[PDB]
Amino acid sequence: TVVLDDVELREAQRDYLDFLDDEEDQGIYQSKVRELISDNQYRLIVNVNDLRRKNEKRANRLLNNAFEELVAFQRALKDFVASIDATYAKQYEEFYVGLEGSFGSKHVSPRTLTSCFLSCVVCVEGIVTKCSLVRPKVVRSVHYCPATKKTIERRYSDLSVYPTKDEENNPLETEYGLSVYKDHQTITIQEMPEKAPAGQLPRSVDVILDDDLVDKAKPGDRVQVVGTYRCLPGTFRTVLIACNVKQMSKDAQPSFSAEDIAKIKKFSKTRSKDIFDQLAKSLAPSIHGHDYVKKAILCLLLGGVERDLENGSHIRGDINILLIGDPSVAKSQLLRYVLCTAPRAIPTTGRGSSGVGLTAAVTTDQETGERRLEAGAMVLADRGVVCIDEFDKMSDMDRTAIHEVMEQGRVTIAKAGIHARLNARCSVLAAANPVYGRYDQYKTPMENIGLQDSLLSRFDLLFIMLDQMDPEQDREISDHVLRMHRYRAPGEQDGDAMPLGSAVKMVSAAFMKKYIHVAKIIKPVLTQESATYIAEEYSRLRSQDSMSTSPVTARTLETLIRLATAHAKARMSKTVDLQDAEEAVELVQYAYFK
Amino acid sequence: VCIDEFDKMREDDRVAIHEAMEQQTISIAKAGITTTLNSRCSVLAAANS
Amino acid sequence: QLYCDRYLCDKVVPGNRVTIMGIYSIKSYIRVLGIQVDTDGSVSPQEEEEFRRLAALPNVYEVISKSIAPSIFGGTDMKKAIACLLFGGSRKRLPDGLTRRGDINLLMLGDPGTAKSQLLK
Amino acid sequence: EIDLAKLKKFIAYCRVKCGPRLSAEAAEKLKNRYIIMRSGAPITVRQLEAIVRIAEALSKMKLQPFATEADVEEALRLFQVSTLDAALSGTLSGVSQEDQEMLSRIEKQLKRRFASEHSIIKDFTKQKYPEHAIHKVLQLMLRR
Amino acid sequence: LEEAAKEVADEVTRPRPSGEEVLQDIQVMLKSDASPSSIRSLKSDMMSHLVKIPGIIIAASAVRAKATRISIQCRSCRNTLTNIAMRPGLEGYALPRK
Ligand SMILES: Nc1ncnc2c1ncn2[C@@H]1O[C@H](COP(=O)(O)OP(=O)(O)O)[C@@H](O)[C@H]1O
Ligand SMILES: [Mg+2]
Repeated sequence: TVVLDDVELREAQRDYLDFLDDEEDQGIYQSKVRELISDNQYRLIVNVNDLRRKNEKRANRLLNNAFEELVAFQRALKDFVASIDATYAKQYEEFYVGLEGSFGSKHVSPRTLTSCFLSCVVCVEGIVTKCSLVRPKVVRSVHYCPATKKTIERRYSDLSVYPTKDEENNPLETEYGLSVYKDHQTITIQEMPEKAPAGQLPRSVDVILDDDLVDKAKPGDRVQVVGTYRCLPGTFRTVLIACNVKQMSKDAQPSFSAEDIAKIKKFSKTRSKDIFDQLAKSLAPSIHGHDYVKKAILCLLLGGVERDLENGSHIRGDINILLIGDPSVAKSQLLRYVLCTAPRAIPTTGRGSSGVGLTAAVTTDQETGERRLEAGAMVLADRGVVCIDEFDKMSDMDRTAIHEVMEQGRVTIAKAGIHARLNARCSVLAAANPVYGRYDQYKTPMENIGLQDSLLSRFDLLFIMLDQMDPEQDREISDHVLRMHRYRAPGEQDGDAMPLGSAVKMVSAAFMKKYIHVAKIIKPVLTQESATYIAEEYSRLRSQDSMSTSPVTARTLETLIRLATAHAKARMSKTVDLQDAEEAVELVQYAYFK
Repeated sequence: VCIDEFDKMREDDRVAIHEAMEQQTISIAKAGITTTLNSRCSVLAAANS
Repeated sequence: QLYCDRYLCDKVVPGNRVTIMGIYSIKSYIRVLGIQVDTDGSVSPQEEEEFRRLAALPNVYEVISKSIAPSIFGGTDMKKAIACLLFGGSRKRLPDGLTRRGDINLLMLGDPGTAKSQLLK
Repeated sequence: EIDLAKLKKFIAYCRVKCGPRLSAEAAEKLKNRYIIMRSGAPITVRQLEAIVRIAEALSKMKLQPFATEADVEEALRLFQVSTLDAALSGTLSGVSQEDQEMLSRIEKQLKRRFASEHSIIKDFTKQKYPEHAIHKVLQLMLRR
Repeated sequence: LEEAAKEVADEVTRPRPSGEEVLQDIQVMLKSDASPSSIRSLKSDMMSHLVKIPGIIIAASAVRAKATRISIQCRSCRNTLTNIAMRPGLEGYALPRK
């Protein structure tokens, strides 16, 4: 029962070796392995379309039967490396093949990863949520039998079972040096939260990483991994075995349609100056007033541009706004607008996400008693937006943890013997009612809620809205409210209300969402004129600081710079403008001065 | 929804009813994805304290 | 117990009114084969005429208030509030696409000794 | 008078058939009345929407596509009965300038005392202060 | 009916691109305009009989994987029973006697 020859494997290995034999051709893969040898790694990367071009049949054979074809491929790779250099091949017991390129049907998402893809290559794109600790997995254990003076081996691979006795019950001692071990980490991927329906459920897919692939991933990373989707031994559980991992850019881009780009460019070139004000009016038209707040919310969505210095600095471009006001004010309604409006947002309560909370947390599995580093709500909002309601009700641990992300944009955790430093750069829109309602304009904003004044320093902007009993103002709001009440769709007969379905001038939210996404790609830079202008404005504000919100400081200066940068995005200007700084200056003056 | 002793809700239920009255929806967050269940239901609460 | 395996599976969330086509089975469960979802909504002329008649009554408010809970004792415009909750407001759609709750929610604080449990029932 | 099932059938029929809107004349009547309550005060924008929904519920009884000023008057009558009920309930609950004032007094007296736990709470309670107000002040100082 | 859907789909789309040439199974989902039978109007008579009923879902499970086609090996003898179909439904498995 000993297999002698596999002609299919023989030919398939030769076909790869011919493909790897890149000397008659441009040398791209021959150079890659040469660079790989210089790199001293043992995992070549491969574009599938090259294989398709050189042999469509072989590439189809590979994708339809990932396992055996890769084994032939790794055979060819090791042989090819040994051809170029035997001793370097002898350094490593094996080599590995990383796939890359286009996959028509096999490029899917965890939502769309069907069971049909079992045993096929698949390029799953998604977001990391959970990561396990790095552990050394034993694959091949060498044992020695002094009684027989005999060496025995065993391979586990996909296959209590750890042998310790000879068949004659001689003791066996494990040659730890000769035995083969490899670091091995497990992570979980989910669909990108922006592009996922609320009706459906999560589709979490488990990924296995080995060797160099182990720590090329962290929780809250947007990645695509190519691997072999497989079942597990026993109704069965299914996991993906990674063949190559890459962290795609989290910014991505607004592809959409060129029609959207043309409409955006047409609208932008229509009135570039009024686009900021027009968007603000159409940002939250269901709520009358708070127009400066709407301007700031727009600034938050567009945000600034991060500056990183020679000293490893990461001077943030994000903007953080806090809103305080008595209950029964549209604060909650504002957040619903932002969630519907923002390109990449995520809501959360004062409690935070269940268990994990705002930032990440370490959770044992409790199914096998296994530690897992779970990303929190804040981490998933990286390079996005987070909306926090009942921000006053934040827990004390979270009240401390918010400091790091607000300052550095990165959360760290060394607890439970588990070491991680995750990215959480996220412009945050927080809101909190005053305690006992009934805000008083005599105490600090902190004293009405309690924030320690570190958070208030951290927040770029703070806006206070009060339930003033002005009959004129209340008439304006109430008349607006009743106008929304009286409003009926053009197609309707004033009769029945909308059906109870199971599913869930003024510009559209979607088009606005498209435009801000396009604007977010824009990278407005500074102008010497505006830089001079704002510097005078800041020093003027320092002069205004003589009068006795927080005093103006260098925090406020950088807040203005991001605000002008955000307005620079709003008009799509490739540089900031005096209009941008001027709009920011009046906005800040409105915030600190009523 | 007739609720006798609405004061005696569960703490998680107390969290959930907030969004429920505020949005007629129950949101359950599993990591990033947060599924939503529609509850456009009137409520007749009763209590003593 | 319903059992959906292929693309039929994952098409629904709990709480939706639906109609399933399947196979009655026992291990007691269903081998479902087709699903229809009540994505919107879900009357004899006599009933219509009666409700047209009843609404036209001038004291339809008062009769509805009195008629609902004569069994219970100690009710004065609480019956009216219970009615208006049952009728409920309009689930308005805002011009920009947002929605407001069409419901009305009432709280009955006070004496647990009073037979409001019967009223809830 | 009307049957239990017949009431249910009417309730479903009107709901599925009629979502009333607000007539402009009824709306402005409520608007001016809403300002009067604000000036008299309490009334909030949430209460304004709640009154609007109640008026729609009232007009839905009569199946009117629009809610009349009389329908608004009916809702305001019921709401004002709830508002008077709300005033005495706020008196019962203590949830408000006077509530703000006594909480400040509680804070000042506690700072005077210090800056058992049961005895402190009982003595504060015996000083004509609610336990919930005491507990709220305790939580705030811990947060602060 | 599924096999009929399989063949007619194949011949209709006979010239598939390379790699796509492999034919995939088809779920012939069904529907009808017939009146749903009340859930209470259900007895053992309609077991293994097509039924259509209304309802409202109370709970849902996660999207899991269940085995349709399986193969097993005799641990000692190496005897392999290949491509064993597992009946659709909420069943377990069936092990050979030897
Ligand atoms: N300026 C306004 N314009 C329109 N509606 C408002 C305004 N202020 C408050 N509201 C009303 O307040 C309600 C939402 O209040 P919410 O934001 O939940 O209160 P809070 O955020 O203080 O808990 C909405 O129904 C909305 O109609
Ligand atoms: Mg709120």
